[PDB]
Amino acid sequence: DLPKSVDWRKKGYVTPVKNQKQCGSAWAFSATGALEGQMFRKTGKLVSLSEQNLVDCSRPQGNQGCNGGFMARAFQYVKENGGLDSEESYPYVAVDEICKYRPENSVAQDTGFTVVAPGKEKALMKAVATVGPISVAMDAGHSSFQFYKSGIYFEPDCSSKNLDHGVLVVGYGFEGANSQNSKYWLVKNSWGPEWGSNGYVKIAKDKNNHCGIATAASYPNV
Amino acid sequence: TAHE
Ligand SMILES: [Cl-]
Repeated sequence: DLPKSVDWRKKGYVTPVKNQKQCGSAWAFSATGALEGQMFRKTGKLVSLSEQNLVDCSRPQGNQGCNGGFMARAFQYVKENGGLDSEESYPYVAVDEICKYRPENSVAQDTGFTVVAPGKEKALMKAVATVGPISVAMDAGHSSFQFYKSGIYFEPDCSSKNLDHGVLVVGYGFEGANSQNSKYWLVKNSWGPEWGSNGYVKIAKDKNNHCGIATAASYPNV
Repeated sequence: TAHE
């Protein structure tokens, strides 16, 4: 039996909201967000991880830095590489640069990753409730998303299969008193704390996989 | 060229 609502931010699994600025690296922020929660689950220590390390070093795994990428390829790089540096030691500059991965500054590892069945929102609910934050892709290509402010986000022109933006599901919940009505996914974005609701968005949940939230979800195995 |  899964809980009626989950919010990993209230348990110390989530770093403050970051900002990718003018670089298509949301895939990297989604990936660091998920690894941050799994390393916290493992050691009890919350340590911000380096998106720039992923931008600069994971081209061999199929990512293209500020030109886009995929969270699964990022978890694959961390596995193959044997580590990932901290935000502090390998700072974010939002441009493609030379790979300067330093093993002595690594604060995270993974052995691969687990995938949630494509399009299965209840499989994603189970992953969120039992594992921690989950990396997901969504269709964020709309002005309504760009100017989102509060409430449950629902966009008619949203696609559940052609996705363009990586984010992190940190929980789920509902509004009102009926735990099965007007449900939503709690999602951390990487456009800074100033965007949306303190950097977060509530996306309609159990409404036919709105915006593709459960189409390509995964988490790193630590 | 993927997610951005
Ligand atoms: Cl992915």
